[PDB]
Amino acid sequence: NVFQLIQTHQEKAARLPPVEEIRTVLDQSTHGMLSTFSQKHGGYPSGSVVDFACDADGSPIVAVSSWAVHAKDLIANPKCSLLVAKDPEDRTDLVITLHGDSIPVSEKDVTAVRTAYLAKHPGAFRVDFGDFQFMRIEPKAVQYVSGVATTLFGSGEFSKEEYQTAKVDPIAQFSKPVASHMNRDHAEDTRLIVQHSTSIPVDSAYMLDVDSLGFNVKAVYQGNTYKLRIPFPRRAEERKDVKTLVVEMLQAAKSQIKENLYFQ
Amino acid sequence: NVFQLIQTHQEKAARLPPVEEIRTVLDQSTHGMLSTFSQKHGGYPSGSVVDFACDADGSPIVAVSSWAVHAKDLIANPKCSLLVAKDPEDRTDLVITLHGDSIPVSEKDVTAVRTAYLAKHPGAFRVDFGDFQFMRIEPKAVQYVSGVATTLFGSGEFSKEEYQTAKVDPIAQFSKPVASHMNRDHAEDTRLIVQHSTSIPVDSAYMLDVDSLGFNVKAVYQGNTYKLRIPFPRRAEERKDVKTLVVEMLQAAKSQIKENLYFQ
Ligand code: NI
Ligand code: NI
Ligand code: NI
Ligand code: NI
Repeated sequence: NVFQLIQTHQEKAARLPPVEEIRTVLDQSTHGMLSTFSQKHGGYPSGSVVDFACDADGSPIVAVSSWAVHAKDLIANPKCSLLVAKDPEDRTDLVITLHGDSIPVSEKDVTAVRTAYLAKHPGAFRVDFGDFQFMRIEPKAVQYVSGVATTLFGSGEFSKEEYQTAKVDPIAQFSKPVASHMNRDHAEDTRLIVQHSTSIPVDSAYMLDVDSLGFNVKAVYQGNTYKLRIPFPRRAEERKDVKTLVVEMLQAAKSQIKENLYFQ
Repeated sequence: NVFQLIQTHQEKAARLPPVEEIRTVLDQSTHGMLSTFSQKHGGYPSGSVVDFACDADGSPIVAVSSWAVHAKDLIANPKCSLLVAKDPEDRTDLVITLHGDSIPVSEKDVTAVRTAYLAKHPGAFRVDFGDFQFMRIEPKAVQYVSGVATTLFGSGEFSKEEYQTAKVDPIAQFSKPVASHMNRDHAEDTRLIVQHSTSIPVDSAYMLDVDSLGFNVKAVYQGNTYKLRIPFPRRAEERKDVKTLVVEMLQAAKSQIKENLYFQ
């Protein structure tokens, strides 16, 4: 395993600041693991898998059925936690915990909240949203742990005010269409860019997520899978800048290969 | 989507009884989401991702660090829940919740428990297991919900005694080597078997898990991904019977294709 050899470079690779990384990942996430605690449940705290959509302040909105085992606890027992694992398998990868208080969405805000929720679960309400109670989890504390995004600096916490005032990275929303496209039509271009960036001649590089400062890949080299941070040459300021920076990176990789051949 | 068309057949497909399915899935699982509750944490219940290994009675053994944010709660606050999602993404797939009480593993049992834990996380103790406290989660209740394995009958619960007296399916332990092999060397054979079994001419079928009564696939047909239950012609009684039954299924698929061609 040669990840240990580029540990230092990977540590230095341009990334969002932690609070913006946590704000962005939560904003882009659609499901997580809710921990609740109710009277009438033997004194056992409970876990459930829930869908949610962050509102503009980063408060998860959950559509809670009174029939949903454990998740129904939110109705009446406001204190909860929501756990979001950027990649559920990878135990070195970023895990975010939000402690907060579930607040019913007031009649006035239902339409505005229902709209916002559908802009992350397109294909809900297929029967009826009248079968559910919209709850907003107002955060009290946001904690994270990581061995991939960062190990030494891979733990931290934020107040409600720090989290709420953090900006969602405006490029991150284009992750699935950009990655989709690269991985379908340009997989060998991602491979060449990753080799140039990291100096590991990877078998393959599958693009995972993008932000204004670069993109993350899952790469394979000699049997082993590596999560790698691939920084852009400079910050992307608009959606169009992502293609420009990817092409520039590919041209720089190809230039390096040609010059090396000139020098034998 | 043509899954709705084979709903009835898929409901009837031979499967383990629910308590044996839950006992087996938990026995074969290596990580889950722990819900804990501590004093000195604002009255917020907390979630964490933990590794575990079920003991022979099906009690999850967890190696708990006093430094692990939230999971350290187990040390001192025995009442917890462990959530295991057979496939974390798929919100129709089986989700198991165990409510139980964390009990420290006595000095006497440490070696016997440490051994048992390593037989599910081979490559722990790489530094030291002296850095951790082994806790056993004694179950009080085991609950499940499913939309794949079963929807109408896709919810239930078991007592400690019902869960503990259930048998782990003895073929399930061979899931990863059998699936590995089929998916690497015999993927088109899995495809043909799935088409014969379900009458959907699937693009591909990736074998997921096996038990004494059959195997589960993730299949693709015209853009859409389907989880399908593929029952054996009869129960497998030993590891060797799995290859025999798979070959028999492939021969039956090929015979059906030939006879159809004889009849034009
Ligand atoms: Ni319960
Ligand atoms: Ni293109
Ligand atoms: Ni906390
Ligand atoms: Ni073979």
